[PDB]
Amino acid sequence: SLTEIEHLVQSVCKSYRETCQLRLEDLLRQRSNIFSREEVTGYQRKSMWEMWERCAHHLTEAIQYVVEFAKRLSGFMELCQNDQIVLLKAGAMEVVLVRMCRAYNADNRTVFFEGKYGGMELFRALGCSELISSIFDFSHSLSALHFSEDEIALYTALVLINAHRPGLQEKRKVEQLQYNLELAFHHHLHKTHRQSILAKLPPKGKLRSLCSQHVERLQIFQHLHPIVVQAAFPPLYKELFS
Ligand SMILES: O=C(O)c1ccc(OCc2c(-c3c(Cl)cccc3C(F)(F)F)noc2-c2cc[nH]c2)cc1F
Repeated sequence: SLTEIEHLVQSVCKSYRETCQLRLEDLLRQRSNIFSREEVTGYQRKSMWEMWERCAHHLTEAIQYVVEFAKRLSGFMELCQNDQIVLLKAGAMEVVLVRMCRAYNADNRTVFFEGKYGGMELFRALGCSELISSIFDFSHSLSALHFSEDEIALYTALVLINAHRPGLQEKRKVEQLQYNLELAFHHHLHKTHRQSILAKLPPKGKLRSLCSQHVERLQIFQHLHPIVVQAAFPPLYKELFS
């Protein structure tokens, strides 16, 4: 079923186009739009907890777009609800972190944040400099690959659809979706002469560890200073919030 695989590609890429938040062309064109030193100081002088509220709300929105991404993947809504939640709990923030590389400019080590590009020093008030450095470093590694939009879409589909996540109830059903996505990704890389990126993808455990550290810090902040969430997915919200 060759066209089936070429189908799944178009459908992962449609889901991705509909949920990617900002077009790559817009992110690239704005690269010259950089926060001034005056604007940087304004962010650095904000309360920890206001910077936390702003960042938490951008991240909640990013997670919701990833959930919509998964929901639009052919086969995902046919998984049982338990397995949908297991997969999204384990992988949605991993996908958010990967998606960040599109908004990262390796030339000056800046990220697109609230309308302009700024470096790590923008986030000083959060007092999380080690975690922020790890996020910038990771985006720097991914940015060297020059990910195309379909590569990010297919790669992040596989971040989510991982039959190894503990707690799955219909593991063979997740495996079938995983195998088809893997074939789609590998067929696409062969067609575009891009198989060389396979050896350059983040090693096993590196995205897991960064995401673990990230979510753990978000949980600490939410314990100290809870944000109000525009909750759209009750079964998933209930797994992350208490
Ligand atoms: O709309 C919803 O129903 C809905 C459900 C869950 C959700 O979870 C976000 C989330 C967060 C997070 C964020 Cl983004 C900001 C502040 C605090 C937290 C934390 F840590 F307290 F949970 N961290 O990890 C995840 C996650 C989700 C899937 N895997 C990981 C967000 C939603 F909008």
